[PDB]
Amino acid sequence: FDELRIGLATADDIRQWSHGEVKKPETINYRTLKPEKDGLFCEKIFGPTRDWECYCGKYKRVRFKGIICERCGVEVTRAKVRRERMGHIELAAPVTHIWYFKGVPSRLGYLLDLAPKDLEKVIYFAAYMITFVDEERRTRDLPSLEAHVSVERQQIEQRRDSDLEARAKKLETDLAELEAEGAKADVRRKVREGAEREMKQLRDRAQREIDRLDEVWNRFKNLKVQDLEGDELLYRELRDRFGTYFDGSMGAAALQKRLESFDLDEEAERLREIIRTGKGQKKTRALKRLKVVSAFLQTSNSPKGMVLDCVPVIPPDLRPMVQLDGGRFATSDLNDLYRRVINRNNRLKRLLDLGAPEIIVNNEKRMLQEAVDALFDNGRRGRPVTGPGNRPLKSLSDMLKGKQGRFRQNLLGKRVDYSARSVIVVGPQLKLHQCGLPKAMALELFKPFVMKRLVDLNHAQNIKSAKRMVERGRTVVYDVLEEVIAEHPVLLNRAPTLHRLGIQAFEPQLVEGKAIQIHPLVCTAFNADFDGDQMAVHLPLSAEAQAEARILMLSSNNILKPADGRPVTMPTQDMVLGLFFLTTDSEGRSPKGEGRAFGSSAEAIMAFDAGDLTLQAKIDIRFPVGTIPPRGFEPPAREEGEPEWQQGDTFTLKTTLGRALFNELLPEDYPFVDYEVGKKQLSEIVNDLAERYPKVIVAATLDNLKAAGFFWATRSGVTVAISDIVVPDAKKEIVKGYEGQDEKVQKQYERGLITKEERTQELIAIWTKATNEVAEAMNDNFPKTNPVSMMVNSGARGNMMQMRQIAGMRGLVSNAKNETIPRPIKASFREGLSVLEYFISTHGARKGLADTALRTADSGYLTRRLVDVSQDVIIREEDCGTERGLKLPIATRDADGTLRKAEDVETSVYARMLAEDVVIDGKVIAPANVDLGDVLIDALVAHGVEEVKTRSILTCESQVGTCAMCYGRSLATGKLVDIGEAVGIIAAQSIGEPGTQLTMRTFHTGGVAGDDITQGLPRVVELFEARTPKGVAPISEASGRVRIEETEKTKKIVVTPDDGSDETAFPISKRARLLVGEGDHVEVGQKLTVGATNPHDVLRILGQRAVQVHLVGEVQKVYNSQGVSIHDKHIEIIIRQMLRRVTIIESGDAELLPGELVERTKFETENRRVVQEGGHPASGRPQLMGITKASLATESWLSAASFQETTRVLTDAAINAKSDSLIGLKENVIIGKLIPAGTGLSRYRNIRVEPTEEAKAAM
DNA sequence: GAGCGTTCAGCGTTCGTTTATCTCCCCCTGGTATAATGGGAGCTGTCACGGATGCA
DNA sequence: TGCATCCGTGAGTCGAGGGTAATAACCAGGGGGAGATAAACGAACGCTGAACGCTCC
Ligand SMILES: [Mg+2]
Ligand SMILES: [Zn+2]
Ligand SMILES: [Zn+2]
Repeated sequence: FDELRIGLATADDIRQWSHGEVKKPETINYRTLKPEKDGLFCEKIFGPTRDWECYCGKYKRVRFKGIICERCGVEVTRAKVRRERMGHIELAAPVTHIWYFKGVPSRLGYLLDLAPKDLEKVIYFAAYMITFVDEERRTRDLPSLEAHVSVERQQIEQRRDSDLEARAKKLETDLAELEAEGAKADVRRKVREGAEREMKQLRDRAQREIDRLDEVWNRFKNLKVQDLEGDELLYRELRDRFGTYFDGSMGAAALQKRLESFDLDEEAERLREIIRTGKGQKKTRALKRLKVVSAFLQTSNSPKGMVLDCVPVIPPDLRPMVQLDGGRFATSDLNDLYRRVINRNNRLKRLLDLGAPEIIVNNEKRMLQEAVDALFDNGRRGRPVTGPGNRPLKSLSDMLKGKQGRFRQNLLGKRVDYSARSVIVVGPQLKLHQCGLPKAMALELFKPFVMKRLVDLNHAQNIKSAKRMVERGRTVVYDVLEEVIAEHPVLLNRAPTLHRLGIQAFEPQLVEGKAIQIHPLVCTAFNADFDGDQMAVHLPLSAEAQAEARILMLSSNNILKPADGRPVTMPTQDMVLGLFFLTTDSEGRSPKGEGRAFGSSAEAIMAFDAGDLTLQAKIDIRFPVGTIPPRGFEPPAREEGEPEWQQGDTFTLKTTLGRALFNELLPEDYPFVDYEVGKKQLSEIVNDLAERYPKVIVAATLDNLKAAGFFWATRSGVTVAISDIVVPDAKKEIVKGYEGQDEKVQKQYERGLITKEERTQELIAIWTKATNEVAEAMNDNFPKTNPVSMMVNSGARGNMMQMRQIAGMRGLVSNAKNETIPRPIKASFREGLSVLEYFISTHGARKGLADTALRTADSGYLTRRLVDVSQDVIIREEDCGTERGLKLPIATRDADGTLRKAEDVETSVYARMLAEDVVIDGKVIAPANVDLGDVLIDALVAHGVEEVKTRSILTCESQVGTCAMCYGRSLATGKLVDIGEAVGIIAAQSIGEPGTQLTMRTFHTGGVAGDDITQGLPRVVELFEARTPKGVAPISEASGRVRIEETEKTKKIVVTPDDGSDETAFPISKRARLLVGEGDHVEVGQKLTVGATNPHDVLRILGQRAVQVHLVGEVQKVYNSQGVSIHDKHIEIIIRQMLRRVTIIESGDAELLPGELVERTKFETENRRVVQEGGHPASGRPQLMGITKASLATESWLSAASFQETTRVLTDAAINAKSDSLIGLKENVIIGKLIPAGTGLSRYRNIRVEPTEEAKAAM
């Protein structure tokens, strides 16, 4: 397995594969149910239906295999061969592949200079083509053919003379005869009028005969090849009057002749000349055409593969005529489609054999061509072959396409054995690395292991007897089962699996019932609540696989989210509420026994048990040896004339008993914490522990926090009641005052002084102010000790506006299609809405449910496309060779006489390693090649340096993937990233995981469309696809004087650049709403108006570094608007992938095509060779292209095919004949090989293990 | 030797065998002699994006 | 050269489950495999005892 070469299969190649030929539409005898002879399913060609049995019944036995029975010709072998062996159909008349024509023009290519409308006419028997002309003959014998037409021309003139003479005589005779009789007044005039009408008809006929004769002669003189000829009658006149000079034909046979006579090298030369000297769209037509035709000359394969002579047939097992229970049958649709082409081909042979006309044979050839088209791609032309009428028939390409196609349903994602499923429940008594596994569930998973142990322990005699024992479920099995599951991990998994913490290994543990017990800390990583949520269970089998589940995927080595290095295994609903009550100051209750001194922390618990002391009360408490005091307590000490070291001996401390209890959970070396804990400070110490302490201590401490948190949440006494939710007393008055304020506007609208649209905007603003005022009144009313406020202030769950609409008024509600009602909701859910208030509220509620389902769909699509472009980024080098970094602002917005750090320093500059040292006083503070952390960043801001240059993923110069140093330290582990990690897949998941969480839109459009640029997930998708924004704001090229022209038709902005350079004229919309002053200076980087900057022009003018800054900054503001935090390295990896290619312009010396994407590294190599060759280098300019476009233009056709396009990529790969080297990730999942990422690397997988000599010496 | 005692023997003597004849329905093909001479028929509304393809 | 049009592609995740319709119709001939009765050999038996030995008077 080294390369998956693909190309065009020629006619001889198809015959070579075949082990026979299908000659009938027969499938199976209706009575015996056995395959027929020389039809579909035939055993002579495909293989024997039963193992080693032939068709006639001779040679049934297994002995004489590998022979051919002389009776029926069946070769005895295994029945499985039917899945491999394939046949072929011979076609009487050639047909043309539906793929290579009838598609996009990058695959058909205009290889013959014919329009698709032209092709439709010729191959479907509606117009002729002149496949060949004897242009030399025509010149040599020209006077003879000229002599024949000239004498032929004479005859019409002689005939015209006589008919006209008779016409002249006829007019003279009838007028004269009538006038002698004189029967009426005007006999001569009426008949002469009739007579001249007859002359006109004869004269008109004379025009038809001469002009038709003229028309047939002039088509001779334009008898160039590939000339379509629409009029069938005219062709017959050409053909009958003269043969042996022009050769004409119809259909796919004509095309085959044209490709035979093609001289493709000369066509390429003339196409190159047009590219060398051409203008307008004429150059582009030659440019696209060059792409297809050049591929044919370089490749050995001939173009004749377009027109197939023999149709291969799928092996019978892949299109099964399976018996169905109940005596019915089940057949695959390929049989029906294969039946039609066999039927129509067979009839064509009959029609050709006897003498038949052209009309009848053409219709059969037309139907044969249509039948083959339906087989390869049903529905690419007209109506599909519906068969039963209820549904389109499946087709060859239909199996290779879409979400349900072979690629995306049976090669990337398969169903698996040794797997299970069940609902999940919460078990608090578990440890972090433990899960409950139901008895019955585990028994069916571990059935092979239980059977092996049952035999060894002699409870079961043999393998079949062991099988029977477990199926019955005898008592002995359960004892054996607990023995075998121990120390054997199982991989839990929830269904959406957005990010890599979706799959986590656990140590199983048997539990009765039928629901998987799970650990409450790990819920948010799975995103699992306990409404009802089935979770799949997989079992790792081999020694390598289960080793991976213990080390890599365990649930205790995954404390930190890889997105931003934030804790994920301390959720907050109950635990955080408990700890908040436990560590809070007095006055939360009656602080009994406060302001006293206690002998030891034990004695305080004694006082608490008696009830004198309370848990939340300030007290003086002593402290045993070894407990570190606060960091600010280290300089001060007790009063003594001697030096003292209070850091690890006795010390009193002003605190509360609860804080003393809480600290005992933390490890002994940890300094004391004396403040109320909340949620933010709680997350901090878990993050602090993960940095400075080993992994085992972090996992153990969380369990202590879980137990203490749950215990005190019970004792905290949070509840809900009708008297707990207290409505603001002031509220009623506040609402009435606004109503009176409102009503004057209503009054002054009745008199017509204000338009309704202006009134709606002014009322919404008035109501919005009202909601804030009643919120403030309510916030003041509530006491800090009540339940509802306590569980929001603590950060447990909920938000302020949610609490507002339970007690205070809900406020304005968004009407359908983003409008506001003028009459907001005045009642609270406690007070109970009215009927009409409830109806209007539904408009927003249902819309939110429908929209949320859509955002999941789009976020899933965004993640999938991101993964393709972001793969092939693997850490494959310890350290890069280079010095180029990126300059980031550590500190900004510094008020006068003080230094203020940057607001987003964590996501931006943390966990990066300095490209070069930093000197401010002439001395290095932070040396180079040191990753930045809390301590180092503090050093730099204290000394006052305002920027830093950190090495980063963009400027990495690694020939394969990215080095470890440029990526900097990872975030899920807090150490330098390991070699072989797949940073690419990690980055894609991190961007896509909070996509569902975004859900942001303009609150109200205001009645204007286009003023507000795309927000949220559409904006993210727009940024990553390189799409020009909906609201586009132009960019200044350089300095100069700018001014505005307010033309009536449309607005306009014209800027006169300084230094005499060429004028530049910018257009704008009529509602431009610009902001720059008139006749004033402009700079290079500013944007002229409000909107969203176009990423392409920022690349064009500013530079590659600037567009990197722009893209990372733009997408981050979407995320930071909500509250999610993604470290900039994750963004940077994807943006690195977009800038990789380069667009070549003026491709004279590089010798490849102009104006197509080419990767940067190949461009550099080709230029280096050409200057070595003496030729001047070809230029290139950087080009940014979307994640979709970047993914498709990859070297590996197999990975590209497994992406969105599965026809175009297959079609052009066949033309280009691209051998797929199998290096990569997606394509190594298709074949079943080991992915080059992590343990699959050459370096990690090839190691060897031997003991030491001292180990052998002992035993 | 008497009288009967075991056991090859080759030889008949038809019965053993498999192997040769010979009589029968599904299955395929061909043929009807007034005159008869261009389909029914099922649709249709997502959404954005882009690039080919037509045409003023 | 620009503007107008249509065509192709993609659009989440795991759960639950099995059947679809309609019009000249016949002798007439005749082939071709699928099931029904006498001839070639050798093996059970068959009396043929005959031809050998095994004990007994
Ligand atoms: Mg749920
Ligand atoms: Zn056979
Ligand atoms: Zn590097």
